[PDB]
Parts: sequence; structure tokens; C-alpha cells
Amino acid sequence: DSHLRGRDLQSRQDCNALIKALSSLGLAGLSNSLLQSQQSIDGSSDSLDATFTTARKLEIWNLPAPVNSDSWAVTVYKAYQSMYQAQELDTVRSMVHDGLKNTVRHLSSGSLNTSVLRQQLGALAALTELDDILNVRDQSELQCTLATFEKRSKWMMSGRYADVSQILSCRETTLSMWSQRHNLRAAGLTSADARLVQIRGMLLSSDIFRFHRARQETLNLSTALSDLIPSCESLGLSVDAAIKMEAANALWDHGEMISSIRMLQAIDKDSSLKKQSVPLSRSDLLSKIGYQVSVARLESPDAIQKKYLEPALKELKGKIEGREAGQ
Amino acid sequence: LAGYALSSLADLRVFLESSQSSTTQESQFKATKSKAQEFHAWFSKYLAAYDSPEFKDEGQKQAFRSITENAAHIRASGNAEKGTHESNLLLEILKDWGRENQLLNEPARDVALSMLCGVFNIPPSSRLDVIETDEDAIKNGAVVWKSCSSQRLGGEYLAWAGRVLGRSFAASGEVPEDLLRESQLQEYRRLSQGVGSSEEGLLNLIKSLTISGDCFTAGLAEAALRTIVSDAISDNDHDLLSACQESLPEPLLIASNWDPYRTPLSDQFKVEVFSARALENPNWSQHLAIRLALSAPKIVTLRVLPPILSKVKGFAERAFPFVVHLVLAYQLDKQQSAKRELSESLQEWLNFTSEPAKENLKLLINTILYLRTQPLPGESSIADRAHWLDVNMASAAAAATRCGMYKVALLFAELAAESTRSDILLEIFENIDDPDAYYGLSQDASLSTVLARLEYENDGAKSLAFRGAQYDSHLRGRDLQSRQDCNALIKALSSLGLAGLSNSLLQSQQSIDGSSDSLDATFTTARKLEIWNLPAPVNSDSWAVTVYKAYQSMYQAQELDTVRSMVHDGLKNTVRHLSSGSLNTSVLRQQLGALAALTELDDILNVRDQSELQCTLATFEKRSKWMMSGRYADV
Amino acid sequence: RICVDHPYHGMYHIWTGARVAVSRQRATDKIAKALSKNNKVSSIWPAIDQTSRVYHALAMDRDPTRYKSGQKVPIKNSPVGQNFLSTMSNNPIPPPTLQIEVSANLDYSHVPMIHKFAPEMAIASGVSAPKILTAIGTDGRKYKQLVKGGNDDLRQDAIMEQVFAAVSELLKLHRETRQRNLGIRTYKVLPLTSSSGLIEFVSNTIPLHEYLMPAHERYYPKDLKGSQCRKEIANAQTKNTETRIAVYRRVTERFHPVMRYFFMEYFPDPDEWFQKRTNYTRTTAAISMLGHVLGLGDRHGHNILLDHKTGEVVHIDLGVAFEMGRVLPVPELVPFRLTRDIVDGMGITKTEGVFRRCCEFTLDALREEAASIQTILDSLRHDTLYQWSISPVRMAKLQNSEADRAIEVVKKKLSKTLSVMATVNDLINQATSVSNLAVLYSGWAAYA
Ligand SMILES: Nc1ncnc2c1ncn2[C@@H]1O[C@H](COP(=O)(O)OP(=O)(O)OP(O)(O)=S)[C@@H](O)[C@H]1O
Ligand SMILES: [Mg+2]
Repeated sequence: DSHLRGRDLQSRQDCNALIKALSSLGLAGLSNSLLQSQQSIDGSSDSLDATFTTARKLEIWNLPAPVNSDSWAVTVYKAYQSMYQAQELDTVRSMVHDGLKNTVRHLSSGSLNTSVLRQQLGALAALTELDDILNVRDQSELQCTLATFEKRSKWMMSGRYADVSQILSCRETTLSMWSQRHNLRAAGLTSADARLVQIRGMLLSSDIFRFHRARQETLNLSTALSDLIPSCESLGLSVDAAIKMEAANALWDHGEMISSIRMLQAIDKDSSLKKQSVPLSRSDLLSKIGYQVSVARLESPDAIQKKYLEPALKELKGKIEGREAGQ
Repeated sequence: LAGYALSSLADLRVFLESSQSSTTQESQFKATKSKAQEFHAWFSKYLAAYDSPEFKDEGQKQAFRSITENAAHIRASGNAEKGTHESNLLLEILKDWGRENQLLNEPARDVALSMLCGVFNIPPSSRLDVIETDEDAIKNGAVVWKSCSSQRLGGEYLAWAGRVLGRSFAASGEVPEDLLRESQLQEYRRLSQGVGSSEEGLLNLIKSLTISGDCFTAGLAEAALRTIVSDAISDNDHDLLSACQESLPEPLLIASNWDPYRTPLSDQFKVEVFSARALENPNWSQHLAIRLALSAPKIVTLRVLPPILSKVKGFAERAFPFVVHLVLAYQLDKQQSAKRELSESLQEWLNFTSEPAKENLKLLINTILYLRTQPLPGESSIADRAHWLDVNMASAAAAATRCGMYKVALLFAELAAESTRSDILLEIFENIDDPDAYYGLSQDASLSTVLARLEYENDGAKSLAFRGAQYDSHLRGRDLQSRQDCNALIKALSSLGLAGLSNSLLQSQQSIDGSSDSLDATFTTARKLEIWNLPAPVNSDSWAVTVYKAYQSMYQAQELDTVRSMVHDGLKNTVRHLSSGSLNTSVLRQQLGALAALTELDDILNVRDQSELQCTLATFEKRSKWMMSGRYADV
Repeated sequence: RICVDHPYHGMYHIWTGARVAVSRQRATDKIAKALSKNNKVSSIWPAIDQTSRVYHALAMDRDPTRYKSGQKVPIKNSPVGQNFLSTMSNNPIPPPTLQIEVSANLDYSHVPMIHKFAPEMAIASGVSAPKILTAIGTDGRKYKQLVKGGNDDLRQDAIMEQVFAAVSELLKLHRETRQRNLGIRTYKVLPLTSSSGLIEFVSNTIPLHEYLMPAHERYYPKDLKGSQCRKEIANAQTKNTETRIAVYRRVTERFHPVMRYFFMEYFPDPDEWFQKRTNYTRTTAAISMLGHVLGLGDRHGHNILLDHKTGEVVHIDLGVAFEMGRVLPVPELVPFRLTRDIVDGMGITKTEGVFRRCCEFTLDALREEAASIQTILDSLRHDTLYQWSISPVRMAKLQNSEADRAIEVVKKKLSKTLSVMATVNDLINQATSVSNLAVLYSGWAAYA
């Protein structure tokens, strides 16, 4: 502001910095609007990468991508763009393989410091996950891909944050694009299957982002998940309880204790936790409400035990083994 | 004599200055002009020699001397300079207006004001102004606002009243209470005083017509009072007698009595509305008041009304509650017809969304409120005053919410809830003027509701997070709500101070159709970033546009006169908009803050040397003393 | 030097001290003798001397025949009354229960003196009849006074009123509580001797119980009476907790709150009604938090006054503090008074709203001033005459190191371990609980 007001020439640099900041938060719309305004796009290579991360996040698949660029965002963007504008899997595989080849040549080029190096390796990882889900043929491989995502989560919980955020955002883009593009999928993979897998991958990423204490990314994920519920109820899926519990978790992690408690109680009151995919046991929900009500002192410790803890032990139904009963 | 001297002297002076004789013998005119001048000189001598033992205090005697003496020497117009006669007279009229034992009545003061403020002359600077200190402005702000609530006032008088109200708000940060009241119960309690009955209210309303009327209206009022007082004297009605002895002064109480005669047949001269769609014609109140008053001939106070309700303009709206109460109280033990008719029509009148019917709906709500304060005969508690009419209090709450009376709406909503033992409570809570009331309302939880609470709360980054999430998720899914999201974001980013980000969010948007939130947001940002080339709309109800036009004109101008003219136009327009009426509290306080900003601008434009610069700085410091604890939006 | 510069702030202390206790009395007597010798204060010390003597004489004078509880007797028929009127006519002073602000310019001439007394004086119900005098001052205002005699201790009440006023003054330094004018209403207690005092009769209030007991039968003629509820709750006072709670539920199912009418019948204008109801809620919140932090007890209906001009409650009789109330035979185990009628005066939003947000702002400003509250209680710790336990005299009058423990409890109520939201939730849960309200003393009218 102080440089726009004084007609200073540094404001351009300021704008550049701002774009960077706003792309490290997850606010993609604000950075997009900051991008179009700028008309001298001469910002060494920070602007080059920022012009395609935002396009991939907002799913703007009509940018003319430069050719022979040393940027990972351009490579990943070209792969996903070609996934959008294509009617056969062979074109998409060819674009993915060209991306892997170019990334390896750039890694071999030599003088790269550690951040650029780790960005290129994360681009390789994103292209590999894309190539993995493009090549599924039946349900068993879908479930095996999901299990692979879980083991990689085991590694991710303690890893560096830049690598994890980059891989997880590219995985979100991959799963959403695969769910949208019906002609790229195999024969026996309906749209309910692709939707369900997308939802599970998102919930997994939400766990991973919660441990890193990345508030804005859990907010983005829970919003983008809540937007999928109308299109999920028409495919025959019942995923309202898990998605509303993710929203309640986002609320609780931003400090809204009473709103989170009210949301969980609404899930428990009007929802059929039995007949629904992405299961949700009633005893873990009840114990979650009980824990949050005890932390907020919202009810007397004699009603907490009568409404939430003893009903939970009764919902276990004599089962005294496992992690649900342990919790 | 004070009011008569003021009125007569003013009229004489105006007649002395005016000189247009075409069908009058040009010598006949000089004759009458000399005659008038000598009457003026004689009357001024008599007034200077006047001294009464009936003056309440010596303050009243000095006020009388000052009023008469200054009025004897005023010009054809009025000004606000320091030391002239017109300004001393204006200051005396205003200072007297706000008091408890005042000399001038409403007609005399209206005449003098219309003579002074009709063509005004606002001083360029404020060191020559008759009100120049923050203390005089805090003292006289209420009366100066009461003054500029007419229609015979020039533009320069509204600019001067704007300067005074702005200095008062910039020095105190408090709204004059005339702008905050929403019901008329204070008028109804000022009239029906002494005993607190509707008869005294009607008698005050009729008595005020004898002094403030044209020959016809004063004749109708004197006739009505003559019949009333004579019938109260003959029939020995003690209630009505006690009403008259407290509503009328003794000289009028004596001149209304046909003691040795009989009431003449020239005085007593006599002259659907109980359904829907009747609430929309501008004479609903008059027709309904006549219809009701005709149904109770035994009450003398209602028998003489139709000849005044039909002729005098604006009398039925002032007298409607008293008439309704008198009729309902009369037929309490008899067959209750007016109650049945009114309570059957209210079911249709209260559910009436319309622009032409809003001003009669306000009158219906004020009538219900007024009946809530009148004791039922034979009641145990105030909970039986719900039997005057039969109102559905949820419908009345909704209706009062439509009219912009939110505390009245909250009272009705509470009465409704008592009658039972939440879609209207939200609209009430969002707009009522209390920081904590909104949080008492319970609603179903979600990220959207938390966002709503954060945007009501005017939070900074905390609402920016939730709004950025929504906005991204709506841009990605090609949803149509993103526009609204963008709108919200702009608002958020203009409540933080990040003007560059909101500017960039503004240009992107290409359908600028965002009620009035976008109108104000397009000029706050331009003023903060100092972008002085926007084409500002003309005749806009937005404070940001007004302030922007003042500063823009300050940029594109080579002489101080153009800037002063633009500032004065801004003050005038802001005052007219404050007088327009239906504004809730946030818009009201925004307009007052616009007045304060224009006044500070006009103050620094008029400095001439270093000492005034330092005095302006010291003024800023004292205002800081008030600001430290004031509301945050205003500050 | 304090008594010479500001006489209306030190000379009553000197008088009470004169007229290790023997050494204190001797020293105060020497100061008094020196005060009645210098030029600045010589028309002021004799006035206070003679006037206090006659006020004390009038306080101690009880006659069951000449003073009937509830009457209104002209104060000229007893010899004490006539001596009092004459002595007060000859010696002009400011009303002893008027709160005088300290003057930096040392000029106490603008203070209203007592012009005359109203001819009659009311009488309240008791053994030693407390008499309510009225004094018409020079500026033409009426200052009423309770001339309280007997065996009470008003120094406890005076000390605690001073402490509460100091803490409420601390509240003005924070944006959230100053923006809402959160604070308490004060009154003036003036102990004359160890058995008598002058209490300021708060101007235009009405006791909470004296509004609530007639209103309950005016608005619900089919409910139980206040006396029937009190007796029904007092009969089951020596029974198990189950029976006490059952009797309490049975009583409160036939007793509905009526407090919401206090505002609909003193303020019929909606603008004024809303403002006054908000004043009531805010002052109740402030005194609830402030009396939780200082353990304030004995909060029955006769110690809470409703100001029917501004809406806001006044708490008097503040002497049972620092948790002395849960030591009684039937303990007071609630943090503050939040019965169904106190909460009914707040509207559709019973608690969630103004009362809860104001509780949180008060408690948040209090635990950011824990150093200053520690300083105030420390000044209390060096007061030889303040008793930190409730002496069995008053303990029998209530229900038909101690400094270190008390200040430690106060210091751990101001601990930032829990959040303000959770603390207030817990307090409002235990103040409105039926299992806590059912086992309170029957004179603490909890059914109400
Ligand atoms: N300082 C005061 N200002 C105004 N009213 C007061 C004041 N002190 C007491 N009152 C009221 O006037 C009456 C005087 O009460 P007292 O008889 O002195 O003591 P009490 O509290 O009534 O007796 P107990 O022990 O509480 S039953 C009561 O109704 C009080 O509510
Ligand atoms: Mg008491």
C-alpha cells in the first residue's frame, strides 16, 4: 500500500512477494487476482512457477504453457492439462513420460540448490502417482493404490513440510481430475468408485495436514469436501457424516469449540451412521463429543458420563479388543 | 408578547425591505412605508420599556431583552457571523428552544427561523463563526439538529447546521438523541401530561391549533373548544373539567365558556376503511379516525373532532392513538364493536409489505404501543393491557421489523414468546444496536454460520481465511456464488486496511451489482490509495462518495473557493440525507462521521498562520481524549 | 496532616478511634486533642464531635413502645430526638453518608451542608429498631440515612465496600470493560462506634425480595405463596439430599418467575426498556464475577436492590466475603446468585448473550490485574482490625494463617490455567444447578 500510494517503483517487487506469500497459504483466488493485475511479468522465475501453481489449483486448463522450461509447476501443469484435453489414455501417458524424462534431464543438469532439487523430486513423485492411477483396471488395484497412499502417509507425518504439501496438493488434483474425466477410466470403474476414492484420499490428506498444524490447508480441504456432498448424494453415496466430522475438526482446530460441539451433536442426532460408506462408528463419535464437551466445560461432569461416555461403552457391544475400544 | 413581538417585528422588517409598487400609487406607497417605520420605532420603544413581574427568572428577562432588541435591528436575511444582529437573534432562538420554561412557541419560532434561515450566509472560516468552539457545538448540537428538520431552509443554512453537527460529533462522538428514537411515545407522553389521559392529549392537540393555524383552522379549533368546555361546565363532568383546567391556560379557559348564552347552531356542524388495501391510501388515518369518532357521540371530545380531522392536514396522524383509546375505553362494558372490527382488520394490516403502506403501518404500531401504557379499568396486572385489542404479537414483531423499529420489534417478540410458553429474531438481532445481543441467538452450526458470525463481528484475518476457502471452492467448481464471495472478501479486506489487495479484487470483478456495499467500497479504496480520477456518481447516498468528491476537488483545483464550495455542498447533501428518515444505526453513524471528516477538512483549509495550526493540533489532541474509549467504527 | 488537609476523610476515623487497643486509643486521643487546637480545622472538629455524639445517642435509643416496627414517627417526641434536632441545627456539616470526592485544590466549600431534617423518620422491623432519617441539604436534595444500632459490625462492611470499589476501579483500565461501563454501584458505610453506624440509604431502589414476593401473586394467582414455598423448603431441611431435591423440584414446579415484568412496568417505552434491561444484565454480570473472585456470600434477596431509574442492581451488606459463607451450618455452595428470577430478567436469551459475554470480559480483565488485586488484599493483610473469620455472633445472626489461605484462594481463582470460556461455563453450570440450589438455606430464597 505505501508503495502504491507514493507511486514508488518497488511496488512491483512487493506484488511479486505478495503473490509468493499468498501461494504459500493456499489462498489461490487472491493470488490469481493479484496475477492478472500485474502487466510486466518480469520476476526472475518466481513468477513463472506462481503462474502455474495457481492455474492448477483453480483448474484453469487453457494456459499456453512454455516449452523447455526448468519449472516443476509447468511440467505438472502440462501433464494435467493434457489429461483434460484428451480422449485416449495414450496421449496422457505420452505426456506423463515426457514430463518424467525432462525432469530427470533437469536434475542431471547440475547446479541446483536444495530447495529446487527437492521441488524437482516432488514433481517426479506427483507424475508417478498420476501414472499409477491412470493405469488401474479394476477395483482391487484401486484399493491397493489407496493402501499405498496410507503407507506413504506414515512416512509423511514427520517429513519436511514443503515436500509433503507439494505431493499432497498434486495428489488432490490427480484424484479430482480422474473423477471428472469419465472417458479416461477403465470399463468397470463407475463414477461412484472414483468419487469414493477421491473422498478417502482427501480425508487422509486432512489427517496429515492436521498433525503439521497447517490450519489453512485443513480449511481448504474441508471446504472442498463439503462442496462434494450434493454431487455425491446423486451418485448414490452416503458420505455426509465423515465430511461433516471433518468440518467439525477444522472448526475445533481454529478455536471454535462450541461450533464444533454443536456440529458433532447434529451429526449424532440426525444421521444414519450404519448404512453409509466411509464408515463412522457411533462410539467414537460419542467419545469425541464427550472429550470436547469436557474440555470446554460445557456440561457438568455428571451429565458427560451419563450422555456420552456410558452410551459409548454400551455402543461397543461387548467388544473389548481393537483401537475403537481402546480409545 | 415575546412571540408576538418577534413575529410582528420580523414581518414588518421584511415588508419594509420589499418594495414593489405597480398597482399602488407610487406616493400612496411612501405614505404607508413611513407609517410602518414609525409603528416599528414606537413598538421597539415600548418593548425596550417593557418589564413584567411575571418573568420566571432574570434569565428570561435577559432573553426577552436580547430577542426583542436584536429583532428590532435585523436585516432581510440571516448570517452566522460573530457580533451581528441576525446571528445573536439566531443564537437566542436556538438557546431558548432547548429549555424548560421557554418564551417563544412553535409558530413564532418557525416564523423567525423561516425569515432568518430562508436566505443564509455561512462564514467562510470558522474563527468568525457564531459557533466556533467544540463546547458550544456540543451544547447547541441538539437544537441545531431540531432546527434543520424543516423544508423552508436554504442550502447555506443546511451547510451551517452540517458544520455544527459535525463539530459536535467530532468533539463528543455521540449521536443527538433525536436521531435515535424510533417510536412516538415521547410525543404522546409530552401531550398527555399532568393527568396522563387521552382527553388532555386531544385538548393539547386542539389548543395548539388556535395559535398555529390559518383563519379557518383557528376558527375550527376555537369552536371545538367552546363546545367542549361549555358542555363540561354545564354537565359538571369532573374528569373532563380536570382535563381542561390542565390543558388550557386560564384566558382561553374563560373565552370558551358560553356562560350567559347558548351554543349556536353555526358551531356544531357535522361532516370501506375497516379492510385491507385501505392501508395504502394517504388518507387512511383520517377516514378511520372519522369512522371511529362518529361511533361515540356521547363523548363530547370525540363529537367535535370530524370537523377538524377532515379539514386540518396532518392532524389525524397526530390524534389517532388518543381517538382509538377514547373509543375503546368508552365502549368497554357496552357492546365492543370497535375492538372487534380493529382486531379483525389487524390480521390483514400487519401482514402488509408495501412501500406506500409503510407510513400507516408505523402509525398502527405506535397505536399498539400507546395502548400498552394505558391502564385497563378493573385490571390486576399490566398483563391485562393485552385486551385493548387482540394483536398477534408475532405478526406485529415482523411488521415492526419491516418498518425499521428494532427495539419495538424485540419487545413484541418477547411478548409473543410469553404468549407461547426464530426467523424474525435473526433479523432483529443483526440490526439492533448492542454489541453482545447477537450472540444470544442459537442457530444450526456449520462453517457458513461461523463465517456469518465472523463477518458480523467484523473480524480481520479470521474471516479472510474462511472467505478465501469459500471463494476458491466456488471459483473451482464454476459456482455462481463466487461473485457474492468476492463481494464479502472486498468488505473484509477493507476492514483490515489492506487497500492494495481490495483494489486488485475490485478491478477483476466486472458485474459491479452488489447492492450498496460495492458502491462504498469502490471509493474508500480510491481515497486511501489516492486515486483521484474516478468519475464519482452524482446524488448518491454514500458517505464515501461525498468525502471522495471533496478530496478529489481538493486535488483538481487551483483556488480555495472551489474546494470550499465542494465541502459545503457535501455538508448540505449529508444533512439532507440524514433528514431523509429510514436509516439504521450503522448508516446513521457513518453519515455523522462523514460530517466530522468534512468539518476537519474545512478547518485545516482555513488556517492563516502558525498559531491557528497549533490550535488545530491541540483540538486533535482533545478529540483523542474522547476517542480512546469510543466506538471503533467511528474512530 | 491527612486529617488537616482533608477533614471529611480523616476526622471520622479519628473520632471513632478516640471515643493493643489501649495504645491505639491513646494515640488517636492525642491526635484528636491536637486537631482541636489548630487554625485550619477548628470549626470542623467540634461540629463532627457534637454531631457524632448525637447520632450515636439516637442510634442506641430503642424503645419498643415509642418505636414500632413499620410506623413513621415524628422525631420530636423522644428527648433524644429533640436533643438531636437542636444539636444538628446548631452545628452545620455535610451529610455524613454523602460521598465526597478528594479535592486537589483543598477546597471543600462547595460541599452541601445539612440544612434541616424532615420532621418524621421511618422504622424497620427488628429488635434494635433501625431508623431511616431524611436530611434536606443546602442544595435542596434529600439524603436518607439508616441510623443502625445494635451489636453489628459495620467495619467489616465498610472495609469490604472499599475493596470492591478499588477492584471496580481497576476494571476501568481495559478496553472491553470500559467500553461497556462494567463496574459496581457503591454506597457509603460509616461506623461510628463498635455498635452503631450510618449507612447511606440508596436513593430510589427497591429490595429484590420486596418486588418479587408481591409480583409472584399478582401475576400468578394460582401458584404457591412465597411463605408457603419457604416453609415447605425449611421443613425438609433435616432430610437426605434425595428428599430435599425432590421437595425443591415440587416447589419450583408451582412457582414461576416474574422478574421480566419489573421492566415492563417501570419502563413502558421500548427504547428505554431495552437500555434499562441491558443495564441490569451488565451490572449483574460484573457483580457475579467480582463476587466469585472475592468469595462474596450472603447474597439473599434483602441484600440486592433494584434501581428503578437506571435498571441496575446494587449489592449491599458485603461483609461475608472470602468464602466465609460455606462455613455456616447450612453452607452456601453456589458461586453467586443466579436463580430463575435473576435469569428471567434477561429475556429470550436466558444466559447465552449479554450476560455470558460480560462475565467473560469481566473475568478476563480481572485475571490480567492479578498483581493489583494482590496489592489490594495485601494492604488488607496489614489491617489489625479486619477479621478473617466470621464470629459466631454474626454466624448466629445469619442462619437463625487465615489471611494467607484466603489470599491464596483468591490468587488461584485468577489463574490462567483454564480459558475464560471454560471457567465461565463451569461457574454458570454450578450456579444454576438444581442439586446445588436444592440444599441451600431456606432464607436464601432459591425457589424464587
Ligand atoms: N443501605 C441501604 N440502602 C437501601 N436499602 C437498604 C439499605 N440497607 C438495607 N436496606 C433495605 O431496607 C431494609 C432494611 O433491612 P434490615 O432490616 O436492616 O436488615 P435485613 O437484611 O432486612 O435483615 P435480615 O437479617 O437480612 S432478615 C431491607 O428491606 C433492605 O433491603
Ligand atoms: Mg442487610
